[PDB]
Amino acid sequence: SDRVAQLTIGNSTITTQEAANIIVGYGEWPSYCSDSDATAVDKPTRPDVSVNRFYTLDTKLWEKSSKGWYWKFPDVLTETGVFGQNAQFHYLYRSGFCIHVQCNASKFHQGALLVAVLPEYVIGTVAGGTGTEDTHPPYKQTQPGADGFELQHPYVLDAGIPISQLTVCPHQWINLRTNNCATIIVPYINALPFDSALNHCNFGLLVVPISPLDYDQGATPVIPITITLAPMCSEFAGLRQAVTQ
Amino acid sequence: GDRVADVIESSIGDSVSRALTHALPAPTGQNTQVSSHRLDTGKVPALQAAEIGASSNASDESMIETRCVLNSHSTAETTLDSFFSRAGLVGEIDLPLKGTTNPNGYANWDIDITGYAQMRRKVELFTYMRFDAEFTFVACTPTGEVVPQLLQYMFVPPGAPKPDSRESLAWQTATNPSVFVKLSDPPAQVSVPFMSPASAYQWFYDGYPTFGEHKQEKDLEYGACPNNMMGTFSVRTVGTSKSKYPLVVRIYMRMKHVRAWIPRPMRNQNYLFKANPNYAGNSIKPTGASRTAITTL
Amino acid sequence: EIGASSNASDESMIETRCVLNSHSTAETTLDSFFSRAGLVGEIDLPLKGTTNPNGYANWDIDITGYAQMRRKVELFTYMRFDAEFTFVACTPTGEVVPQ
Amino acid sequence: LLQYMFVPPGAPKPDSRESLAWQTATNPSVFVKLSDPPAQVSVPFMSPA
Amino acid sequence: SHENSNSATEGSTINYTTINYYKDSYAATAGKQSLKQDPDKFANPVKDIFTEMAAPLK
Amino acid sequence: SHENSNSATEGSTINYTTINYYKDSYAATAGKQSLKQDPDKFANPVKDIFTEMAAPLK
Amino acid sequence: GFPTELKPGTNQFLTTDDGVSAPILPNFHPTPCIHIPGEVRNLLELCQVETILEVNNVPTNATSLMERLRFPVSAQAGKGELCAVFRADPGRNGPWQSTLLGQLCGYYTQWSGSLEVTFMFTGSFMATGKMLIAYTPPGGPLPKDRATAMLGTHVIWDFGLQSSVTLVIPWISNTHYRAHARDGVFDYYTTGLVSIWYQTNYVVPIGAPNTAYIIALAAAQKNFTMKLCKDASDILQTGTIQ
Amino acid sequence: GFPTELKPGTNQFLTTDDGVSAPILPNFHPTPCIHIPGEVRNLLELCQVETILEVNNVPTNATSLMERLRFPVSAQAGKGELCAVFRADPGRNGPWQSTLLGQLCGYYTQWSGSLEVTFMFTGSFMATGKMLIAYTPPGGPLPKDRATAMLGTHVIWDFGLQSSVTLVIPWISNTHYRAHARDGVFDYYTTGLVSIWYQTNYVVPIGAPNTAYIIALAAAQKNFTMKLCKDASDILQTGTIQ
Amino acid sequence: GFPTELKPGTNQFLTTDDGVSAPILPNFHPTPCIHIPGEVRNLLELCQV
Amino acid sequence: ATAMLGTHVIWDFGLQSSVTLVIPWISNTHYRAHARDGVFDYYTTGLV
Ligand SMILES: C[C@H](CCOc1ccc(I)cc1)CCN1CCN(c2ccncc2)C1=O
Ligand SMILES: C[C@H](CCOc1ccc(I)cc1)CCN1CCN(c2ccncc2)C1=O
Ligand code: NA
Ligand code: NA
Ligand code: NA
Ligand code: NA
Ligand code: NA
Ligand code: NA
Repeated sequence: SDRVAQLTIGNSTITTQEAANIIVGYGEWPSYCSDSDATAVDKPTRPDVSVNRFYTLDTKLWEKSSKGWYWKFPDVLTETGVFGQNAQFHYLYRSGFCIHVQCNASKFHQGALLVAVLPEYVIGTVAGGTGTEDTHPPYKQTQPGADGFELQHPYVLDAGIPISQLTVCPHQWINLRTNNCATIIVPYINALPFDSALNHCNFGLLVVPISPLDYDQGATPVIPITITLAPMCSEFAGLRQAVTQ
Repeated sequence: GDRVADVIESSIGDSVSRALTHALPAPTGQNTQVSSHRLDTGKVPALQAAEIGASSNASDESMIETRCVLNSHSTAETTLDSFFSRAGLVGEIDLPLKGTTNPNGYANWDIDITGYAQMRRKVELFTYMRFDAEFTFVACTPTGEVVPQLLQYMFVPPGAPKPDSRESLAWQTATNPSVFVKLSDPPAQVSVPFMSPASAYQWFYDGYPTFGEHKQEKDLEYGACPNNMMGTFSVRTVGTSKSKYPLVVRIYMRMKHVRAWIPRPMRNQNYLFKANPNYAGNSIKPTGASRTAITTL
Repeated sequence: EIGASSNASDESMIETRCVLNSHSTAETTLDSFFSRAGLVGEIDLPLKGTTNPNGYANWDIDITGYAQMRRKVELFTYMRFDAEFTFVACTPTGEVVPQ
Repeated sequence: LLQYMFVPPGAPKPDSRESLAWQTATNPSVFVKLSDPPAQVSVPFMSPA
Repeated sequence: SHENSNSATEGSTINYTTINYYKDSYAATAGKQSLKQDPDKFANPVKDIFTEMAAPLK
Repeated sequence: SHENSNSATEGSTINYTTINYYKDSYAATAGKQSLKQDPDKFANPVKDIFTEMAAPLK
Repeated sequence: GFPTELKPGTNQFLTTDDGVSAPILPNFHPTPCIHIPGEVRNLLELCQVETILEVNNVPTNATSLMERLRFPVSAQAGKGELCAVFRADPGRNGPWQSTLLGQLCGYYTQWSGSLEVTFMFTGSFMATGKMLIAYTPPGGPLPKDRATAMLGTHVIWDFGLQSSVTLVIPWISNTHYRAHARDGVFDYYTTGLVSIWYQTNYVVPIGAPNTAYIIALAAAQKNFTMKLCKDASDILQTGTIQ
Repeated sequence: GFPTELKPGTNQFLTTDDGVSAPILPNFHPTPCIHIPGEVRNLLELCQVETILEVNNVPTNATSLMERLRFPVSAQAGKGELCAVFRADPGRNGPWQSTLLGQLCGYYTQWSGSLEVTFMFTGSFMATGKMLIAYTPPGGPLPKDRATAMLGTHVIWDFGLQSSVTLVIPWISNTHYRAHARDGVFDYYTTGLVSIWYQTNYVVPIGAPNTAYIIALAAAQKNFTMKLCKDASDILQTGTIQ
Repeated sequence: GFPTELKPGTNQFLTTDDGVSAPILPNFHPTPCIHIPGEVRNLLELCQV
Repeated sequence: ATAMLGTHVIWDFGLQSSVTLVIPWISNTHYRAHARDGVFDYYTTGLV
């Protein structure tokens, strides 16, 4: 009754029989930009169903030694379906997201993944080890696209901050003995009403195993983790030719 | 006009962001109510499901027999203004006589407060912050001595000409705000408004400032957001000749009328650079003290 | 040719949305623009010199010797106003002496 | 010019004239010259008792 | 007073009681903020709220 | 106050809200000006005004 | 006396401080103010007045300076050829520096609003033609061809009795205000690009010039405002003005 | 002029003085504030959010840091063996330093209120067990055995569909507020000890891991408040930050 | 500014002067005062013992 | 990734042994005739 659930949006429907409720980040639902917060004057385009639907972009394999991964939004979708096109043809973009991380196992497996959403997830580098070299993360590390990227030092979230406090952000846990998915709804988060879907990543999705995956020899060893997400209340403006970056 | 049903009944355009929580008044800590033994089935406050993502709702009253306690402890000292409205060092500007830095009697300081750990760690607890501020300028020689020297501080907003010398024409300051004061006077002090083009400054910007390819040589710009760059603060000794004394200017900032959004984990590795969260990889230390065994203090 | 600026607006050239503009026009009023103290004169009183080595000096009240201020006021042909004058004195190194 | 700073129990005590603790971001500090009149401030009742 | 409304908090859900002498409100003191709080925004942002007495996973 | 009227703006279409301590008004602050504007004076000083919709040369 | 206590700021001189100062001439009454035409109350009033935009800002020798005030059009080869281009950034070095809007803009750190450029064709009466004037919002690189330019905000101008056409550069920004844009991280505040193409062709009969010019006039819309007063980038003085 | 008289304090600069200072930009209006999710009004709001408590704070090499976030349980010999222990002092060096509560706590000299620690079992679904989690108020030395621990405030946790259990560390002090406790005379403000014992045993069938981990999440109750603002004990900077 | 004029006494520190001084800890609330036996209000109370 | 761009359902095994995929009527014509290889593939419904 809180364990079962169906998420239908657009022409896509998701089901789960082992859920742990739903989290609505910062207590508020995605909403379209009001006429008072807005500043751009052109009439926006709100594709609706063609872009606000569930997209299943990537699958990683959870292992006894995995460190964790992260994806940046809306970077992950900028090259997929009608959403991608609108994000490319338009200068301005804004939307919310419904994130559904999937991972099932057996009643004999164990482990716990922390699934969180961290706004303005700026990545740092190890500074050449000694901290004397002022290195910087490459485009492929800041905006990893759909394949996401693996954390080098999860304890500090590759940014000099404790993962132990990441729970201060909208999150859920995927404890195998309890559930097989996490569901987080996120509203538009920025200090501006609209922004570039290309140059700015509003937040990052983190999937990190805090309690190591384990099982005995003989149990299915391939435990996938799939990422499905749906934009919500997508709005675009400032039309012109398509641009990938 | 709209005729097809799906259009009439759509929610496309709702600008009213539905909120699930509302703020209540809490001037004091919650009181404790009396409670007694409960030997029930079905009822189970102690049992939780952290997976959901919420903190425990279990209270003192439901876990043990409690007495009544009228809590009058105030929550006033933990408000944003109470926490941040305390002047702290955010800049130091040297004006030496014989030196390698500013031996010309003037100096330009980029307005960035991330060069000092104490202040920096506090503000980085939040992603976005909107506030006004009170700046105080303490000047003296390097020994802390006070000398009869007249100085001019000038705010050079982005786009205004940065003085290139002690005799620059820009010191005419016809439009820029300037402050003339002696080292003998008390510290200069002024109020600054919230000047960003954005609704709030942000200590973290996960993106690039421009479009195009982001090749190696341009990665210095990852995380740079012009909305946080308020301009330059220039200082000079007021004269066409070099000053007879070496000077030091300490800049203190005290925020006021503060608003913050999106809390984040707090820095646990030493800071290295102003512009980024880079940390020393060979020296990743735990967040705190450690011990020999989990079963011993 | 008529001599007037275009009357064409955003609404009539493209499909626009509604935007409630609350941006203020206060900082562009005349007082906001001009009521900022700027340098308009420098008077030297040197000891051993070619100019005023007599301990006194006469300055003709004319503020057109300084570009910044001058260019601002010359945007208008006629101007009527009151003014606040501030006199900053010191030695050439910027030192303060009991004089 | 002098700097007086109140270091409550648990705050880092400066170990030198150049200590980082003098950044005084949260502790209350008073900057004053020996030439100024005596510094003066009001202190509340701070005990846990 | 009859001053400008340039304070960074102009129009906040929490009203302030401040002091000022200039025509620009942002020059005012920090004053006293209002003591409201909303822990649930961060500590319990769940859609279908669950009781204390009941078991969280129904 | 009961002072002289020596301000350079005495009798202006835009009223001011100022502060003063002396008997001569011109010593007062700059205060706040009134926010009126008349762009047409410079941007459209035509005798027979022409509509936007219509063609300017009828 | 009454107990007071001096606070920091004491004795300082802030050039923008709006305070009270003692009057030098007590009981002095100024000369009455008669009526004078053209009183201006707000700089914004001046920003709505069109001035000549030097789109053709290439000639530099004294004798050819007047050529910056106008660019040409002429019979082409019907391949939707490019006529001219320029950035729409009003407070940026370039064509806009010739306008009063651009200069006044230099006295403010941030601006916000829609801009407008009116193009007046000064060819002969017998000359006809259609042009495509486009505005490419941020992120869009200089359109390689007309087809690409046509994908953004644009106007198709037809020569006729009405010598002019107005291109509106609607306010399309992410931030409520833009600061003066320039090469570097501040290109974040760039407004975009304006390109002019031949939609049809400059056609003329026997007896009329094969080349005519266009004069561009620019100004701001009524939603334009500026803020955070600052000194202009230029100081028109080398040595001392005597 | 009006008769005044300067009092002590004149000219001093108190960093916490809340006074008025002259505005540098007259008539300047800030950019309007749009709606932004997650506004926080009081640090106490953050103290009620659970963060990971590093009960297992022993590993120090970089490659094993993530192991501090969780401690283990496993099949025993049914002798009510001890699983783990830690001080409940929130503002004391130790496990609490990993929590946001502990860090925010460092910015205040005194605190008051009940704390709570929620333990989440991450073993397999087929694993069962009962644990005894006890809180020993001041004066009680580290319980030598379960029987001794059981004499104080405690909870008996049963593994099941509900993965977690919450131990409440009720406010039991002599003083209304406690200052940060540490070795020495300041141990006067110590909160106490938390010990975890096996009530029954970690039982598992054939085919499931003999070792599973527990993740501890801590935060404060709604009667928690802090006072007497102070600088944190750490300053994350060695030399100058460039 | 407002016309003032300093009088003798300016800058002096009188140990018995009962004036106002800036608070070091804004918005700080002291620990509540519980009931304690034997409160004395005036030294004269002690003189009668 | 390509399949996911159309109408779909994500099925989770559990107490409920079954899941229902709906093949909504998405045609250009009001009716479809029996589709087969050739010009009559015009009436094809699609792929699952
Ligand atoms: C309060 C300062 C602006 C101070 O502006 C003035 C202006 C004039 C004067 I006189 C004194 C100070 C802005 C501080 N901020 C805004 C955000 N920011 C920043 C720095 C580094 N990385 C991200 C943001 C940052 O350093
Ligand atoms: C505000 C000054 C008058 C200042 O008068 C005093 C009088 C007494 C004192 I003590 C200080 C200043 C007049 C400035 N103006 C009026 C117009 N003007 C001028 C200069 C050059 N060419 C045309 C006009 C010019 O320089
Ligand atoms: Na005066
Ligand atoms: Na004065
Ligand atoms: Na007198
Ligand atoms: Na001041
Ligand atoms: Na006296
Ligand atoms: Na005082």
